[PDB]
Amino acid sequence: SMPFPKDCSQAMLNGDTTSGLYTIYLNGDKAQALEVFCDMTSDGGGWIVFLRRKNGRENFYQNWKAYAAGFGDRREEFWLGLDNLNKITAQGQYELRVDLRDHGETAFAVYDKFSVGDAKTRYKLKVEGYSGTAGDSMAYHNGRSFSTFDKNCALSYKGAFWYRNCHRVNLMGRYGDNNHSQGVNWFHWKGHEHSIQFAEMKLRPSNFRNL
Ligand SMILES: CN1CCN(c2ccc(C#N)cc2)CC1
Repeated sequence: SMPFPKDCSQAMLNGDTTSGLYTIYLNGDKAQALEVFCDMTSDGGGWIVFLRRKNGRENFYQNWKAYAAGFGDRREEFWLGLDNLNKITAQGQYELRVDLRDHGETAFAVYDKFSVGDAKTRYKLKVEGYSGTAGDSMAYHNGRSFSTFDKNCALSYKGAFWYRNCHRVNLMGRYGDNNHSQGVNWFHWKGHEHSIQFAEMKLRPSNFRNL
């Protein structure tokens, strides 16, 4: 086992094969402990989950400080935090996976390169290298800064995202809201008038597939 695993891929190779809560350590530093939810089953496991939508119990219409810090219940609906995502994605080359499920139908998207810049970049999104079945709805968002109502698409759609003008992905939108562009949308799968029941966004090293 590694003493201070820096992501859920290092925590998994530590033999731990059950999805659930694990401690990771940013940059392998014992003074930068972070509790994460690890999806250890989807496409080989080792994924830090950073967004989960599943039931509408948690409020995603939150401010900049909340999106920077994270909020919610790791075991249920939550957001890991943009500062966490910046620090994790700075550790190496990470890949993004999005898992979607709605009335029994599933789809996914993988982006071979995924990074989130630091606060001085307003947490700029990089997503490149699409594969999957959900349709490439993040391409529209590539290179965009993060937006909350207090730093306007976030206001207009009562969500938060790497908005442009405004979105093809709105996974921090209003739960069960099928009104145009208001809900948990992935446009190139289910359009703007269908709020998706279940969504996860997760990350792991891109080289995990052959390490
Ligand atoms: C006021 N606090 C409430 C709980 N918060 C978090 C942070 C990250 C995750 C994850 N993963 C879940 C909850 C941090 C801020």
